[PDB]
This record gives sequence, structure tokens and C-alpha cells, in this order.
Amino acid sequence: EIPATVAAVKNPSSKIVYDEHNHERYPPGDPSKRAFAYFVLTGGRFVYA
Amino acid sequence: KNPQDLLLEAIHSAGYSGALANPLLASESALNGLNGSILEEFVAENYTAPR
Amino acid sequence: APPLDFPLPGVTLPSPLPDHVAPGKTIVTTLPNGIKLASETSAGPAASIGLYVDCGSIYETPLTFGATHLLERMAFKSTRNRTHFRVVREVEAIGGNVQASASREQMGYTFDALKTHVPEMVELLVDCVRNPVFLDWEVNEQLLKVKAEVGEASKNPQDLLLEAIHSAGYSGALANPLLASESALNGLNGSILEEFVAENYTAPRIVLAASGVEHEELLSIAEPLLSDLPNVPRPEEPKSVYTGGDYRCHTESGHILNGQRTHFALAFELPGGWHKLKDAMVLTVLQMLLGGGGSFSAGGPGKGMYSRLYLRVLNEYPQFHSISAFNNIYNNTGIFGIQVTTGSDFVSKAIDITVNELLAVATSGQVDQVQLDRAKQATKSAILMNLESRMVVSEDIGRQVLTYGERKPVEDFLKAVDEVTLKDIASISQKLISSPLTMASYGDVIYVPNYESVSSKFRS
Amino acid sequence: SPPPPNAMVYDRLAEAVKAKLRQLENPDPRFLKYGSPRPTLTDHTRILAAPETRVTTLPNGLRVATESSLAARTATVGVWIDAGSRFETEESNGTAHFLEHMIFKGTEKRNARELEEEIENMGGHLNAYTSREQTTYYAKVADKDVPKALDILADILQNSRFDENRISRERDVILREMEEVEGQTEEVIFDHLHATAFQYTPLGRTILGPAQNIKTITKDHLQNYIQTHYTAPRMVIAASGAVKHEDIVEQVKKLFTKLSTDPTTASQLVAKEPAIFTGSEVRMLDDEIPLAQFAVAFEGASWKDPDSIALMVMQAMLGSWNKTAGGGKHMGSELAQRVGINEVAESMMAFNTNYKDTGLFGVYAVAKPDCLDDLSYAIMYETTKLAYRVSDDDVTRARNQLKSSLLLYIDGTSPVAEDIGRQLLTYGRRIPFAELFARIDAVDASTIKRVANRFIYDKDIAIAAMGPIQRLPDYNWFRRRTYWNRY
Amino acid sequence: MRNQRFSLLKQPISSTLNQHLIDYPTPSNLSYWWGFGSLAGICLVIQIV
Amino acid sequence: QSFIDPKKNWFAAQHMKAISKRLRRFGLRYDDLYDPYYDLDVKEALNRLPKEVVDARHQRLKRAMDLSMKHEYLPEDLQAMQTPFRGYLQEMLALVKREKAERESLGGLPLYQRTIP
Ligand SMILES: [Zn+2]
Repeated sequence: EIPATVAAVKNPSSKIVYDEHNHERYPPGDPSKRAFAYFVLTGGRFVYA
Repeated sequence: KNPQDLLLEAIHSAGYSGALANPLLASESALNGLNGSILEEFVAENYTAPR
Repeated sequence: APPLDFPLPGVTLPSPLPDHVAPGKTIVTTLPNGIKLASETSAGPAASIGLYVDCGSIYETPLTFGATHLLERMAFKSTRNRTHFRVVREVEAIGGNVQASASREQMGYTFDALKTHVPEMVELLVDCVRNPVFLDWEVNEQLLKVKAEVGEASKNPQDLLLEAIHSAGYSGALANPLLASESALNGLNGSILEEFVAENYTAPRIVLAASGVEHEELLSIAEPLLSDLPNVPRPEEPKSVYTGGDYRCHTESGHILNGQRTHFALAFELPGGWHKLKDAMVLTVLQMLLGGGGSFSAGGPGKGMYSRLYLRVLNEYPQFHSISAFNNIYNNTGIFGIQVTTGSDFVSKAIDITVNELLAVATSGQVDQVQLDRAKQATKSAILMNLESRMVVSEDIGRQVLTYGERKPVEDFLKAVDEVTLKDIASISQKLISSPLTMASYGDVIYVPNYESVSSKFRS
Repeated sequence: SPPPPNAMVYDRLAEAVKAKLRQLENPDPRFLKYGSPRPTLTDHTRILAAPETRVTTLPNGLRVATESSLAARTATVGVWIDAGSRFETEESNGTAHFLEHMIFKGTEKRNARELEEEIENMGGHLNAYTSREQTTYYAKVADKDVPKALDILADILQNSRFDENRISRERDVILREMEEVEGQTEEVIFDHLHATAFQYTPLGRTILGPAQNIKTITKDHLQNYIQTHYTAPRMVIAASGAVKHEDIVEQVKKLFTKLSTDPTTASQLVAKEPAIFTGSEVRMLDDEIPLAQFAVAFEGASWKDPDSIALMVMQAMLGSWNKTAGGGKHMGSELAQRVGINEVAESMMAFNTNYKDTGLFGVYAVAKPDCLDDLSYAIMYETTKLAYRVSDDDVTRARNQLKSSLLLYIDGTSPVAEDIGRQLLTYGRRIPFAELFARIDAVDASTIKRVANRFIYDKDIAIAAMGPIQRLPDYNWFRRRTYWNRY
Repeated sequence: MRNQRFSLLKQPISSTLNQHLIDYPTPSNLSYWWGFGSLAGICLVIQIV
Repeated sequence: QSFIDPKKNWFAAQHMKAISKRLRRFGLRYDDLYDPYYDLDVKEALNRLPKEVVDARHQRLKRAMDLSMKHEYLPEDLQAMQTPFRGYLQEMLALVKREKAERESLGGLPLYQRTIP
């Protein structure tokens, strides 16, 4: 029985699973939501001014 | 800093073959295989009533 | 700009070279002060210029020990005309590469850039070798790196041994160590290096060698800058004798517990090394004939998979992990031997399995004539493939006008490998074992034999 | 009664420092005539002549390219294939590397010992290497054994046998080759970087494959790989040295007659399974290791992209510093001056990889665990500055260095032939030396900022780290510093 | 110290603010009940102004 | 220029002996007044000097901080043995400043920077 952290440095698999209890992921092959994330943060920086 | 027990140990390894060539003050690698259970059963075997 | 599968429109294209460009011949010129400029053209777009000096690690009296391992680290630094910041920025401005190396008999400084930059490449190379100031704050920061690498040299046990088959074995100059110890790094400063160079870097000991430069260009640049060095008498060459010797060092006290293993080696001697030309080419054939390797390297058809030390040692004794021959030829003496690692519980017979093989080639019938032809084909091609680089070519014009005063054509090297027969392999290897046995060891030293236990198994 | 200036040891040790400094004051103007520390841009047209590269396409689709140099005494000839690890299916993931080691062992005409002896009797060599998209088999011989060398490469690529006694003895050579490349730590960083940047794509897999795949692979699989991929439109025969073009063409027209005939090209296989970049990270913490290693990467350009030449000029601006180097504190690159002056790393290196559809651009570094904050600040500060503020001496020096390093590398018969064979597979042609120099100096300070704004500015990154890395900053620290909230 | 400068928040003029208000190490599972302490320092500034 | 040379001017040969008089009573040289905390270039010129020359500077500075705590001067036997204006620092400091003016005209980061207080 190999340690779990030892058997993960020896096998670089390209199928990674994250924790999906709080956030679901956009499926691979989608654009980034960077422009939407800027315009929500502007309409509150309007308010603090 | 004691070159008369450096030499007196070196006239002992070079010169004998078996038991009398075992060093008295040991080196760095045999201090890494030693622990409290090596000392414990070395004494339970070699410290007996006829000795 | 178009994508890279479509050609760009508006560019001039040079007209190509023919399919058979005739090769050039080496031109050598001797100046009145004794310096020798040597040039040869080529068919690439790049040049390679080097400067080679006769000095080395055998000219080291006991006041200047370690003073050529440090001259390799002080190489392209502050001069009387340029700071160390201007030297680094001038080499990077043209995209060059600069390098130095030190031997027991030769020092060498090299440069290579494109052929457009030949007048720049020459005057930086001459100024960095002819006019070094040695400033104490630059020397002290190079000493502190040599002191932190003599802290550990125990991770290369084939130059630990190869230096230990040289001190034990010689007496005078050839026993001077190349990479020095901790105490001779404490007597060294910027004035020891300064007068070691003003004494040992003279005009009859300097050769400039170019590869890819026309000979009349190299004289318009390098002559007005080297002609006024003074003509001095050369010194007398340092002498030594080949005695025998034994050496052993039980390894540093942390290397074992299923760890150090074993590293031993043997050696011999043969009086001339390069001024007796006929004998040295026999021994290079005998090196590829014996050969061998570490055998867990996985290349291909190639290096040594059908040598004597391969299919008669490692192919049936799996306890070996390395066995190979080695030659260290110099200018009059020479050294031939065999380096082995094995296990600690499999050691003393590995001296046995080693020695017979040196006894097998001393016999006149054990070697085939199908084994001799393989070692003479694998030797002529190794010389020919290695000479394709422009850097090996310039290094050949340097170290041959320091030994013969002229460059020997490569046709005379392929002519004299043809002549070797099955009896020259036997006679010179019988003149090899007539000299005392040099032995060295490292690792677990306790389980090995001693000098006279082995040396009387040969002759004397 | 003042002491004379030789009487005290400290007074006459000070007249010897003033005499060492008076020989730094009178420079010789004949040693300063050609060299200059300011970079300029120059013309290299007179020296750029070369022999002619002749390409010939056979009617089955096979291409034969040569560069002849008839005054030499050696030659290099080999086969370049457009196939690799990307074109497998995760149940055959180690196949193209296993087939490489099992191709010098077969051949009904010559067994393993006979093939090994024919090469060594001539005095030649025979190599092979695999990558994720390309395979090579080539040989270095003398000029009179070129027809024998080409006879062996055609027979081991067409008529190889794979027997079970040889297959199972190669399963223990490769399973021990895996174990030694688990301890190099530069091939381990760059292998976890590909698995996290190109996850759920075929470009993310490793070349050697999982260890369970290797003990399962049998001849069945080796033979469908060599009948699906090794076909005539995806193969290039390249020779360089003392060869003649018209004599090699007639040899390959009668030796290569029996390879397969599937009409699938490589571009139909890249387009139905493309490669997609993802911003993500992997961190492997151990704390018993003394040094830490990591790499941070942006997405880059493909092979035929016109912006590829500008991502090679930019890589020469970031530079490389090592602790043994003679440049020291005086290097051209400003990232190498930050690392070098403050001693915040052991070594630093910028990389740039190209592929058929994607690429990778970044920096790799090795350092001590208490230096990881000031090193990560300096790396991110100088990469983002390429999108804002580019000096003109920076690009002239980085253009002079890329011109010189691409040509100083082509030295001998084997660097020439791998230049021909690899460029016919990626560009479809060999680019002459005068066009390639003309595309390099068309990259000025305004071109740098425009490609930096496309690839670097406000973009996702991928990180892989290993060692005592508890003091390396986290992902939100790195992602924020891809832009400057100050200009 | 180092030999030349770096991030300006690691300078002596802003070290006491960096190591106590920006880079200060905090347990990662703190809930919203750990928020009423900075809220009480805002209520004290409102009363003074 | 022309108003500072004391062997041509008369009011510069009286400004010269006024500082020479005041330096002898503490046994100081004019270069001991250069502080490595005022100018970071003075810190570098002192690291390139031999250890025996910097050690005599640290001992002249300690002898003088002891004379001013006690409110006294050197005795006039020791005052005739003093050499102010015998320098050890000006040539090495001009070299460090000349190397810094070359690293700025050619691009290149500074080798040492001042900490911001
Ligand atoms: Zn392999």
C-alpha cells in the first residue's frame, strides 16, 4: 500500500476533479467571465463614491 | 586535535583483521543507525553473570 | 506579415554555394617575437577564435598552488581598458559566447560569433589575456565560490579517482593537483595571480587559432596588437618520473550503510606520449578495443556494446555496475588504465576479473582479427565525426601548434591507423605491463587487497 | 614630527591602493576601435550563403529532401514521422514510446544480434526519440555506407517482428526507465504543468504512460499503431552531408514500397480533438526537500502563427541566470539583474514551446524556501512590464541574440538534417536564412507591446510547484499581478 | 533587508501596517461572528466625528 | 576654480589652517568625517579598502569621542604628530561614482538602493 500523496506525484493524470459542493464549474471549452466580473464591481464602486 | 590517539587508533585498524580492528570512537554513519533499542539488546546479551 | 507557411515578399536572397566547395589549407605565420597566428576558412556562417597558452598546472611552485584553477574563474573580467560591466555588455551586444578552460599542460580562451564580427572578436580576446588587472574585491568574490565547492567534491567519483591516480604515481610536476585544497586557497590573493601571469604568459608560448576567417583579415587586426610583446627565452620544461604507488581513502564518514559501494582502478605507463607518434595511435585503438561502459545506459547501436570489456565482463557478471578503460596522454609520459565500480561484498575477485583481461591482450592469440577491424573502424569514424564542429576544429589548430609547431593533416592520422596489425596490439601492450602498478580506491576500502598482493601478479 | 608616509603599516598600505588605481586611468585607444557596449542592428547578407535544399515528392506522397556537401566524409540520413503521444486514446497511452524501444529488435531478415553487429562493424550510430507530436529514427555513417544505412531504415520500419519473449523483457526495461525519471525534478515540474494546463485534452497526457498500461500492451496494439500512423504523406526522408539527391531518390523509390495507404492526415486529427488552455494549479508540499521548484506559464502561439517570432524575441528579453555564470550582476536582461543582485534564486530560465494549435510561454525557477516572496514579485513585475514600457536597446539586444543563437546551433551534419526534417513537418517548407532574419528585425518596440497585450495582459496562468513551498504566494496573488493598477 | 528594493509595502515606513493589517496570518475557518470587532471600531470613530 | 587654491589666494590659506587647527585637537583626519549613513557610496568605498586601513579609522574615531565626553584635547606632544589632509578615501570614492555614471547612461539597475524611512 502506497501513500496517497506519494501515488499522486508519480501519476500526472489530466482528469482532475475539484470539490463541487459550493461551486459548479463551466465545462472545459468555455470563454472566461472576466468582463462580466468587472461590470458588477463598477456599479458598487459608483455607490461608495 | 589529539594526534596521538588519531595515530594510536590508526596503528590498530591497519595491522589487524578481525575484532581488534573494530574502532573505539566511531564515525558519522554508524551514529545514524543507533537508537535506544540497539543499546537495549546489546546489553541484555553481553552483560551476564559469568562476566 | 503572412503566416509562416507562405513566403515573405520583399527580401533579397543570396545566390547559393555550389555542391562541391573545395576545402582550405591551414596557414601558419610566425612573428619576430615568437608568436604564431594560424587560420583556416570554412563553409558555415560562423567563426571560432581561440587563444592557447603553454602554461598549466605543472608550472606551480609551492608558493602558487591553486593559481590556475583560479585563472579560469578570473578569465573575462576587468582590464586596463574595460570594466567588467563593459566586457559583459559588449559580448551580449553581438550575441557571442565566451569560455575558458585549464589543463595540466594547456590554458585556452575561446570566442565564437557570426563572421561579421571578426574585428570585434579579436581585440576583446587579446585585451582580456594581455592586460588583466587583478582587483582584490573581484578576486575575493571568486575565491569564496571555490571555497564552497571544495566543501564537497565527493559527488564525482571518477575525477576524485582520476586525480588520485596521478598524485600517487608521479613525483614532480605531474603530481601537482589541478583542483586544490583548503589551505592553498588561503595564501592566494590578487598579487600572486598578477606575477604568475607576468612570468608565464610570454610570446613564445602563445598561439592564436581561427576557424572560418581568411588569413589576411586575421593579420590586419591581430598583428598591430601583439607584435610588441618582448622576445624572451623559454624556460626549461618541468620534470617528473613515473614511480609506482598505492593510494586509498576510506570514504567520508556519511557515505555508506548500503551506500558508498566501491570504486577502484589500476594504471600503467609508456614513455612517450605524442612526440613518439606511432605508439599513441595504437593505444587509442586499444582503448576502443577494450571499451566497455556502465551498461544501464540505453542508447542504441553505437558506442561499446561489442567490446571486450562489455561481452566478457558485464554480460555475465551482473554485480558490476561500471567498467571502462581510460587513457590520459600528455607530451612525453602517458597513462593507461581501467576504472571499475562493483559491490562491497563483490570486490576482491573483481580485481581478479579485471587483471586477467589485461593479461588476455598480453597473449598473442586471444584477440580476433574480426575484433581488431571493428576497433579500427570505430576509431577512424570517431575522429572524422568529431571534426565536423567548428569548435573542435579551432581547438585542433591550437593544441597541435603547441606540440609539433605545425598542424598535421588528418590523412596522416587515417594512414597510420590502417597499418596497426595484430602484433602491435601485443607488443605495445607488453611494453605496457613492464612498469609498476598504480592503484587507487574509494568507498569501502576495508575489503580490498593491498599493493604487493596485486603488483606481483603482473611482472614488476 | 608627523610620521612619514611609509612608517606606519596603515599609511603604507594606503599608498599601495592609490598606485593600483592609477593604472585604471590611462586607457589605450588602439584597444578601443571596434567594440561597443551599445547594441546596434546590422546586416548579415554577405555571409548567409548556403547549399541548396532540394525537395522531391514521390507519387505515393513521400517527400525526400537533401542538402549536399560533397567535400565531407560523413553523412546523416533518417526518417521523420508526424505522429506521437497526442494521437493515442488513453487505453494505448504508452504505445508510441514502447514501439520506439521494440523496433531495434525484430526484422525477419536480421535478428537483434545481427542488426547490432552490422552497425558497429561499419563504425556507425543509430538513434531514436519520441515526443508528443513527432518521432525520429536516424543514423550517422561514413559516406560509403549511405546505401547500407538507408537499407536498414527501410527494413526496420516495414518488416519488424514483435515476439513475446522480446515484448515481456522490454516491460521490465521501461518499468525501470520510469523510476529514474521520477528523480530529475525538471521533467517532473514540466509534466505536471502540461497535465493541468491542458486537462481533458490529448495534449495533457504523458509520453511514457501510466504504469498499468505498460504491463498490458501486446503485439496487437503495436501493429495497429504502425498501420494507422506510419503512412507516406506523414513521413519525410532527410539526408545531409556527402550525399547526392538523384541517387537517394532512386533508392527510396524501390525500398519504400510496402507501407500502408490510409488517407488520414494529421490536420484531421488535431481538428476533431483540439487543445484548450485552463487556468489552474498543482502544489506538492514536502518540507523535507531542501530546495523548491516551480513554473508559471501563459498560453502561447502555434507554429504557423506570425506572432511566434515575437514570442521568441520576448523570451530572449526575460533571459537566464545561473549561479555559475560569468555575467554575474551585469547582464542585459533586467529580470536577471534582479535575481542576480539580491541572490533570491539558484537558477532562473524562460521557456517558449510551440505546438500545432497552442503553446506555452513562461519562467522556471529554483530557490531556497525563504526567498519565494521577493522572487515571485520580480518575475511578475518584469513580464507585465512588456505590455507597458519597452526600451529600444532592450529589443535591439534581444534581436541580435536570437539571430546568433539560431545559427550557431546548426553545426555539423546531424544538426542540418534535423533542421530540414523538423521544418518540413511544421511549416511545410524550409525557411531560408535571409527571410528568417527579415522577420526578426521587423519586431520593434511597438510590436512587443501589441503581442504582450494579446498573450500576457490580464490573462489566466497555470502554476505547478514542488518542495518547501509554504511561502509561495497563492493563485489570487498571481492572477492580480497580470495588470498594473497604477498607469 | 535586501540589497535593492522590492515591494514598497515591505519598507519600514509601512511595515507595521503590512505585517499587522495585510499579510497577517489568520485561521481559514473564521465565521461571521469574528466580524463584530472591526464593526465596534467604526462605531467609536462615528461617535468622535 | 580660482578662489579655493591656497597657494595663490590669501583668504583660502587662512580657511585652510582654521580647519587644520580644529582637526588636530581631536586627532582626526578630514576623511573621518565622511559617514557611511549619509552617502551609500561611502559605504562601498570602505569595503574595497584593506582591513588595516579601516581599523585605524575606527580607532581615531573612538579616541576623539572620548576626548569630547571628557571636555579636553590631545596633549601637545601628540598634536605635533598628527597629519590632517593625508587622505585614504577620495580616490576610491571617485572610482565608485564613475562606475555608477556608466551603468546609468547604458541602462541597468542600481547595485544598492536607499531604504525608504
Ligand atoms: Zn525510452
